Amino acid sequence: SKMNLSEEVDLEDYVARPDKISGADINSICQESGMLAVRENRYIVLAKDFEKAYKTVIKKDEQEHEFY
Amino acid sequence: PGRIDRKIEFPPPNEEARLDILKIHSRKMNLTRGINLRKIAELMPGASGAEVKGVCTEAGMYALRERRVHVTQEDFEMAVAKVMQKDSEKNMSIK
Amino acid sequence: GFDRHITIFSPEGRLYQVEYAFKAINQGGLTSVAVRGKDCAVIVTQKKVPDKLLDSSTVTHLFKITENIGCVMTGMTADSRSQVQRARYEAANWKYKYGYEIPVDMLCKRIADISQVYTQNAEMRPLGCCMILIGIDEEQGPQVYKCDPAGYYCGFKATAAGVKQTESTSFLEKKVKKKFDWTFEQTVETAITCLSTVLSIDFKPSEIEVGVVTVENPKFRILTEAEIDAHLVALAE
Amino acid sequence: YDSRTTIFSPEGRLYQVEYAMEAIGHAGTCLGILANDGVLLAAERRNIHKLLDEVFFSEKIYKLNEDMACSVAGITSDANVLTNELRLIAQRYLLQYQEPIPCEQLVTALCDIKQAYTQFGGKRPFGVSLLYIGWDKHYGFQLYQSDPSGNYGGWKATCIGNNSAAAVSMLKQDYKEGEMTLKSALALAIKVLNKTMDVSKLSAEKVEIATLTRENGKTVIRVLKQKEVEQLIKKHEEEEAKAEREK
Amino acid sequence: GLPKNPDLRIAQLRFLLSLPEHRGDAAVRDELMAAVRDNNMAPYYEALCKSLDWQIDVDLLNKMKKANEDELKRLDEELEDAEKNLGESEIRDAMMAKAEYLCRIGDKEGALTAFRKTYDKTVALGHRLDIVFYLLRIGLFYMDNDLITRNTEKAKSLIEEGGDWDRRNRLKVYQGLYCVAIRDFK
Amino acid sequence: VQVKEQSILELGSLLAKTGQAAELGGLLKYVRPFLNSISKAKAARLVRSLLDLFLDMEAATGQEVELCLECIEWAKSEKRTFLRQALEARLVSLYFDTKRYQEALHLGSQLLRELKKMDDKALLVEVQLLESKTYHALSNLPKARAALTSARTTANAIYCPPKLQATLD
Amino acid sequence: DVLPPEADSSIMMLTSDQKPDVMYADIGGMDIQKQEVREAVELPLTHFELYKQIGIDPPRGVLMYGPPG
Amino acid sequence: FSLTTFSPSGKLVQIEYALAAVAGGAPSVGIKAANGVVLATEKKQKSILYDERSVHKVEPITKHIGLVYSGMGPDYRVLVHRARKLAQQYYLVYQEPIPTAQLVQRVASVMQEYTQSGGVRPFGVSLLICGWNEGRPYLFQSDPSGAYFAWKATAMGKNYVNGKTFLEKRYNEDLELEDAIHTAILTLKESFEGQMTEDNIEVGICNEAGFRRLTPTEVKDYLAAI
Ligand SMILES: Nc1ncnc2c1ncn2[C@@H]1O[C@H](COP(=O)(O)OP(=O)(O)O)[C@@H](O)[C@H]1O
Repeated sequence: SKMNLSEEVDLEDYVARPDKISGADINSICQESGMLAVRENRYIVLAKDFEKAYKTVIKKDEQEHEFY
Repeated sequence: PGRIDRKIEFPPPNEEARLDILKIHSRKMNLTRGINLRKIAELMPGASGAEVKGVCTEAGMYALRERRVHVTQEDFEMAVAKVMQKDSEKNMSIK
Repeated sequence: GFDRHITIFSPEGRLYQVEYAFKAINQGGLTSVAVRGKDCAVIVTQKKVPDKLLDSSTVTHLFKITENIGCVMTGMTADSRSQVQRARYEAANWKYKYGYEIPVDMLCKRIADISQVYTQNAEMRPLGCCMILIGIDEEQGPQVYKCDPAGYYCGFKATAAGVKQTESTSFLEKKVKKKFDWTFEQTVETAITCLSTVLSIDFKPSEIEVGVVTVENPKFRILTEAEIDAHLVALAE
Repeated sequence: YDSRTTIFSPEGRLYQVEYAMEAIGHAGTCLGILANDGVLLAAERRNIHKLLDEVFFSEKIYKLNEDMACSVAGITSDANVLTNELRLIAQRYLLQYQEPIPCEQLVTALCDIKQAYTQFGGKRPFGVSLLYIGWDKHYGFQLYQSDPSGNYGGWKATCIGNNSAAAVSMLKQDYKEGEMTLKSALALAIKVLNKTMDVSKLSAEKVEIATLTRENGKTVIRVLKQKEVEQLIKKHEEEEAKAEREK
Repeated sequence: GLPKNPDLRIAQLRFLLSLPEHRGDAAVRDELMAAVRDNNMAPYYEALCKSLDWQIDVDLLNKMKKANEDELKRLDEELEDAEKNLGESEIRDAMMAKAEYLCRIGDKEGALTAFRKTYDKTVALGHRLDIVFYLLRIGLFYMDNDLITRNTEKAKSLIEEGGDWDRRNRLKVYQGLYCVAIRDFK
Repeated sequence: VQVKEQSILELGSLLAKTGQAAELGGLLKYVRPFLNSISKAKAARLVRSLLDLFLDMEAATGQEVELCLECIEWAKSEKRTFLRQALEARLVSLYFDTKRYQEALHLGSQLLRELKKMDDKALLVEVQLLESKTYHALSNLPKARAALTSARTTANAIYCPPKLQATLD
Repeated sequence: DVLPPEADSSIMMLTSDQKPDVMYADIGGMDIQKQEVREAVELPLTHFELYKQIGIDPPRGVLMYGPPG
Repeated sequence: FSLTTFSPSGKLVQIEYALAAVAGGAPSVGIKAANGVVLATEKKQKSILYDERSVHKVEPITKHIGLVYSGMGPDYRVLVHRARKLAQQYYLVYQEPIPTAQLVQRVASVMQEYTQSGGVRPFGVSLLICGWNEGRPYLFQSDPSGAYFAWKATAMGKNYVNGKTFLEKRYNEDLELEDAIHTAILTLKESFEGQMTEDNIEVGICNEAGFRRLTPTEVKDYLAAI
């Protein structure tokens, strides 16, 4: 929201999928991912930009189903 | 040698000791006319003089948000709640 | 220490041995996809065959546990075969003790209980193989379940396991969120395109082995080369 | 491979058993006082969270036999199994001899099982010490205290809880044998419990007490309910007020 | 600090009845409604100028004043004779009760005497602040600009220097001196 | 046995559709035995729905406040604290709708004092938002900003209140 | 002579005041606690007078032993 | 060694780690009302791929004994299977007592094979039990090492502390009717991150008529008007 709706982000981008990662991703990484909407091929940001932002600089940690 | 002279130990303060520490720490501060500091200290289970200091400063901070010179018994009991937040967390109670 | 060496609870309040055993499934270099459909349930895994001196006839990772339940294994092949043998024994023993055939959910529950006994105690170790078993169940339609080296047995509609399981699960989540039921053409094509998008080799109809259980046709059909080739031709059309 | 510690010390000490016995002092608080025509136990209710319902009707005091009752002060996991084994031993004796089991024999059996647990195998010592009050044909009212070391002792006024030293000092100061009766024993027990529990004016809910009395050829083990306990508290409070004011 | 505020109201009502003769019908009504209450006989030497010399409540009202003042005087005599409480003791608040009786009931002269007495007696921070506040309030009551200036001078000079977060409780009436005077500009 | 309350809901729906006021008021004053015979939450929400439907269309400004105050007093007599708190929040909203100056403010303050000791969240967010709204109506910008910031701090709890999130934004 | 300025002697940042970079409530971290931090700003937010009279001793140091989170 | 073990001087370190593990993240609140008991829990499945009618968090051990749990679901399965076998054995031995609440205390006590024989690694699940075949309800909690606690209202999730605080502040109380399930859902709401729905929230109720796991229809009905 700081960058007004990620500089006019599209509707079909919601963070519900790329936030419920349980992969740390400190607020600094969150700000970096927000600024990784710098893909200026278009004037709007899509869910692909967020997916690439989460894909870069990340460590694979998963498997909560055993604990639950 | 260097320790065989004495081995004096510190008993944790009793309810009346916690009284006396409440009186020592609250003589400097201002509060309401009426307060049952004896029951206030007894309400705290065990604890120590550091916890009495924590209760006194918690009462001061609680009275700060209301901005009055007379710390009320309700604010004191809110300060007694500083003895809480430790408890035993989960009811282990295994003994 | 030995918190991370034996099956004991960590001081932080975790179980590291099973956490490692799950990554053991990713080890081995394989992926599998399971898609439940409107009426059928189809599963497909790649068939990584290094050199042709092997017998592609017997390199498979999918098996018939009983006449209506088919499993696909992911992870170390020795533990995979051990758990397949255990599942077949459980299915036969259930059919002997109780007249009706063992429901797939009950079979997955028993396998998960065995795995939970394995993660219990300290003499043995958990088996590094995650099993996805499917089968048609009356009054339930197709049914898909996953038992893991921990003992948590669940999984439905679209579920994947292997190295690149997360990407496949994401694509299948997109597909299932797209509200349209898959017939006995769309379910297979969806699974095939999911695994192909995960690992783009365009899937020459020899490197995957698909198992199918429909409702009008029961039994675990291990679809032949001709059937997978026909489905691939229809999809890439 | 990991191996347990059921071994000695370079000096020759069983420091695992010693640590367990000291840990028994930590957590829990029970005391038994023996008097003529009645023996009683007093227990400190540790957790008094308002969200409980108190339906087990007893947590520390356990009825173990027709003619006896115990009170644990160790880890509840071992306490439950130890109470079950104690009841089983008592009832096995009752089956074998068709006669209530003498208290000393029961305590010796239990301490034998605890000595076995600390003696052989890679098994933890039973981290629990419990009192016993009971009546028999040979010795009448008896009180026994057994520690996790398995070395029981035949007491007449003792405490086993956290401030067990303070409680036993208070008992020694204000204990009088022979003259002691059931009512004066109740007064002494409530007084020592008030001493060992820092909060004065103890609520009847935080204290659980059970008295064993000898009716006409029959042993009655009555746990004193809330109203009777708080009436005892009121009588004690009257005594305290009179004694303090008369100076 | 609530006392002397309803006194301020009656002082303003006396102003409205006295200075503007246009308000000579409703002003009489409000003056009477707030003077038959509040025990206005000692604070009626000022009220006699506008209305009659004394309203028709003389017997009952004077009996109430004398009885109340005598009871407080008896209480003060007991504290100052039977008990030797000195300095930091309850005699300080006993004389505050004396001053409150002499102010809210009696005339300003006895209240001022009791105030100046305990001001010279005890110089504690809280006691000194309270009495300075009372002196300011009674001064702005009876329109003694000399007393208002005196208490304002001492408060702003030394009294408010010792003790904080109470100047915020006092400037609203400490600047009333400028408010009542011409200096309403800066 | 619950078909009667279904009929009450059905009657209230038709009264709202037609626009009736006196009949709906009489029904609300009549259903009180049935309210004190069922689940507290279900009866409370039925009362809230009926009251909101009554206050929707027919603008009897001299009767709406009095009727709802009577309902609050009735709820207090029935010791339904969460019901009476909900109607207090509703009258804070109605007060803001009718441009009430400060009686809305102290009612909101009373609600906040009663509710912060509890741990309700939806009511707190609505109360704080209404307090921000009336500060803005009275042009109390800094206190509105402080109340709105507290509204955000409280509103973090509810994850998908699709109406409420739009109200905050 | 004595040089008045002290900050730029070794740089090490300077007066970051009088400049809104990230105001306050605009932070995404909400609180974490932020109540001990508002407690820490009580001394800058005047209240040194209220530190006395009431008798409290306001904190002087605040150490935050957290990761870049 | 091969039992509940690892007890140093004055501590049960392995048990304490098991309790750190049962902190979990499934709140699984329980409320003992006058008419009966409500055990409500949160089923927050990862993604929509998983199913909610496939696996359950609430299990009816017998006719009117219901069970909810905490972290380590695989352990909870074995524990509930053992509990079912134990209750069935008791009912077979003492034939036809319709044993639920005169058995709820007994089944809670026989939850000693639960932990007092830990099995090298102790169980990592704490479970709440409800029964109402005595004319009165019963809510008990068994933890990875302790025993019956006989709660009136509690939670065993990631935010169980503030959940229990909510329960006491909202006055679990004693006159509350059977429909304190609204308060249980509210307590879950505090420890819930999302728009909870019928499949997202699983709740079972045990009243004097028996025990029943509420279907998504009634769960959604209760979740409506909240
Ligand atoms: N609203 C926000 N909430 C939390 N963190 C933010 C916000 N906006 C920016 N940040 C990030 O916080 C980071 C601060 O990191 P840094 O100062 O390096 O950590 P540390 O203080 O531990 O060294 C910045 O890099 C910035 O990207």
